[PDB]
Amino acid sequence: APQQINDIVHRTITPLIEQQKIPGMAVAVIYQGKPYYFTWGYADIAKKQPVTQQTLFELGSVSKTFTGVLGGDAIARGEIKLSDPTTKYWPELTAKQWNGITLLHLATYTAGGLPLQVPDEVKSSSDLLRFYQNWQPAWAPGTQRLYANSSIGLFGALAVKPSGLSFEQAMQTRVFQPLKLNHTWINVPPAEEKNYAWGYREGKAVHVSPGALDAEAYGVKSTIEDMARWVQSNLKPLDINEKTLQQGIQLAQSRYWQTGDMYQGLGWEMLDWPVNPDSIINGSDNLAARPVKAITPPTPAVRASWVHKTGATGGFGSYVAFIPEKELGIVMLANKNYPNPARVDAAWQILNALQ
Ligand SMILES: O=C(O)c1sccc1S(=O)(=O)Nc1ccc(Cl)cc1
Repeated sequence: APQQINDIVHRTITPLIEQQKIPGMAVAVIYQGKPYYFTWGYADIAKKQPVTQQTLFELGSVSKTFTGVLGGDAIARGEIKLSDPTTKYWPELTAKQWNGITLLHLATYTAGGLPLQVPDEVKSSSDLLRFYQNWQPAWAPGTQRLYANSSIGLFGALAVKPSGLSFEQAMQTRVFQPLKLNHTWINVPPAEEKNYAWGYREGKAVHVSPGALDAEAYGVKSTIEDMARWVQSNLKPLDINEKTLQQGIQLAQSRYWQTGDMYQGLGWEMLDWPVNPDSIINGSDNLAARPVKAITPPTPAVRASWVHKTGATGGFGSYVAFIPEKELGIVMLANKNYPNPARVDAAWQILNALQ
């Protein structure tokens, strides 16, 4: 527990929790490949349960990094190809607007305007089919990026079809188990309920509600220890023994499209390191439609990158960022959804000091 790490973390996070009124928080800093943990406050205010290294937090969109990597693993296994048309894995999707929309477009939010959220009205398989069949794109595929759960959520669901495994089974067997993420879940089991923190929205305790493609877009819950391990795995994929998983991690950090100074990966988003903090901080502020330049062909994962992902739910706020070249990373999990810029700012202050 180097004093430098202790000091920068505490000096940065304490003020943050005070200003944002965060009930509880966990932070992990990966320095030279090793993890250091920090916790504050409560996982359950009413029951006075403190946040610990075993507390589970809802990751929200950070879940998309798991989906991107699982998809990458499927490509490495030769089960799917990002160049495959969406209809190859969903024959029922016969509507003409789908011609030319590939799994790559789904995975990177470039299908042409798929909506941010799948309608809360969608509550069945036929309902989901109708939703996608009736969706009218605003742009041709591969021209504009519009962040969307309905886009990467569908990618995740189709990517696992060849395996015959459910999305949860595939995630558990192909990603969580190999990486020893034994306290990371799509559905929190009863055995872990005691560790599942409550999220707080306007002072009320809340957990994420069920929704279509929730598993694929925002369904993961994890501990600060497992997320530290997730960061280490993504920082140094060559240390991973499962060949297709190592390759899937590499594919998820490849640069497929560029918008401004950001590059879109599978789930992960990247910028060249060194980065202009104002670029990532103001850049993380909440989702617009932005034209994209295709990187043809995609650039394999660049070590000198600031790789990150912000995530939230009604009652949680999370952020992950790492720099492969420096063997440095950070994970910030909180049970209150606070402004993205504040998370990025604190994360940059910490990593910049340690770099
Ligand atoms: O996680 C995020 O940051 C964002 S941003 C826009 C959508 C998302 S998400 O769908 O993945 N996460 C999310 C956020 C709020 C609620 Cl109530 C439920 C899920």
